[PDB]
Amino acid sequence: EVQLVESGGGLVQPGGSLRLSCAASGFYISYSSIHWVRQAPGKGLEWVASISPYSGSTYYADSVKGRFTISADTSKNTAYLQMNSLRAEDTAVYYCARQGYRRRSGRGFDYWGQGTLVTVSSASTKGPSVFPLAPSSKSTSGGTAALGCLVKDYFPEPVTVSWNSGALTSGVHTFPAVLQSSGLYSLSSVVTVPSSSLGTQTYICNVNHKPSNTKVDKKVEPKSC
Amino acid sequence: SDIQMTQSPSSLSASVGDRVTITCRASQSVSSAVAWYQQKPGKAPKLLIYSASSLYSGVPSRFSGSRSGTDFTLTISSLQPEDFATYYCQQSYSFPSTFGQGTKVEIKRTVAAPSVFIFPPSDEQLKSGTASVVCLLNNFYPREAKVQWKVDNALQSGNSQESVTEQDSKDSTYSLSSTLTLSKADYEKHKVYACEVTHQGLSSPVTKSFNRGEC
RNA sequence: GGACGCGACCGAAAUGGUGAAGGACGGGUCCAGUGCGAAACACGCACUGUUGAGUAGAGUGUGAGCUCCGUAACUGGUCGCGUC
Ligand SMILES: [K+]
Ligand SMILES: [Mg+2]
Repeated sequence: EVQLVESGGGLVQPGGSLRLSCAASGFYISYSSIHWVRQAPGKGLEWVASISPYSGSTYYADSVKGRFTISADTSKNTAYLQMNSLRAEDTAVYYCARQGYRRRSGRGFDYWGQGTLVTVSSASTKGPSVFPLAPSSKSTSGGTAALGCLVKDYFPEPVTVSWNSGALTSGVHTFPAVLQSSGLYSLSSVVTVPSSSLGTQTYICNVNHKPSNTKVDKKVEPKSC
Repeated sequence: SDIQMTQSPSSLSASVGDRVTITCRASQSVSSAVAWYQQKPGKAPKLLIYSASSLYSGVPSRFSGSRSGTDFTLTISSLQPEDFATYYCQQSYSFPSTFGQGTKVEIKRTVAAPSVFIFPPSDEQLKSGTASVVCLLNNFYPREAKVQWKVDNALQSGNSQESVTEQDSKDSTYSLSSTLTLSKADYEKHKVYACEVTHQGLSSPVTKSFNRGEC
């Protein structure tokens, strides 16, 4: 029943602007306080802003005060976060949350949206180069061989990786991306497989980066001697 | 003065069945306006406790919250597999609201040494003037591990980046990739590329290496 | 002694005016806190406050009581006089 869907996220230059929306369903926002909380990647929850019912009073974290404006359109049952003068450090997943009913759950935020990613950067959208991580012309570490794909120099997040169109899932590890000093991301996905099948079993990494219309499949093979 | 919620510990390791306790300490009186949340990787937080000690509807009762003055505790009386997650306290006594730093609760298991693999850069990547050398530490526990890069036995510094996976849903281990980045010219000026791994499950450091332009 | 009558003085329900008293006269005065109304503030209600807290105003109460100055029903008292 109760649900919240944020939208509007995406990539924006520093000093730019972006409006997020938070579509409620299953309840009417007019009877609730609505909040925005954000999470920089790898970090914790940071409270951003809120709007109180009946008075329309609004409150803001110091770190965003003056730049961000929260608001509500009851007729669309939607709330908004107008972000202006954006800085790289506003890069975060943005969640809207409902503060629940006082008698039922005090001031706890009983429902949260799935979140929308806001990337603030002067880097421009770019698809990855995808390189093989070829299995060693040796034998073993553990008893098995390791191979993979290096997904290098894309922007912004995110990218998806799978192996053999989803059929190969066991022994897979897709690493969280690092932000390189160039301002581009890079990650690798690896899989351990038996070394006896390296010449006869086929291994393809499937990489999708939607923001740049880049979808690639890379066969990973042993090369020479 | 903004209100501080100081959360400890930042992480803890525990076995299924264990009783754990997580603490938030407020910098001034927040009455009982404290909530506790659970968050799993990639997912929105879920409300567990409100008003410091009230169980939120539908939350299993192994979760409890307690208030002692300005100190607040979330206790899980007996962890279950699905309880491994990060937990956040929040004060909503006054604005601005404040979240605690979080507490990652991870599962304990037997020490497992990593399997180490090194990968030279592809000739493909070499065509573009950058060489990426990758080292994989596979399926180990605990999480602490030390990776060092050597180029012709010289210790590298400042030119690598690591990344660690979330603890695995089946065997409870970690994997780690480290990437050494060089210009193609620098890369071609040397022979031996090595990755040296130090881990608790290793009696001695393990080195995996290759020689550039061989097999 | 008494009945009737007149008058004066006293008393006096009521009442006009007056001016001091601050939480032990109260309030729809004011402040803080807690709970409730789909409600943290603002709005409403309820509860709670150990110098809550300025005595007539932070009051647009012709508030109650009281101080002082009057008026006064009277179907209360006392004294004098008249008649018997
Ligand atoms: K008063
Ligand atoms: Mg109020």
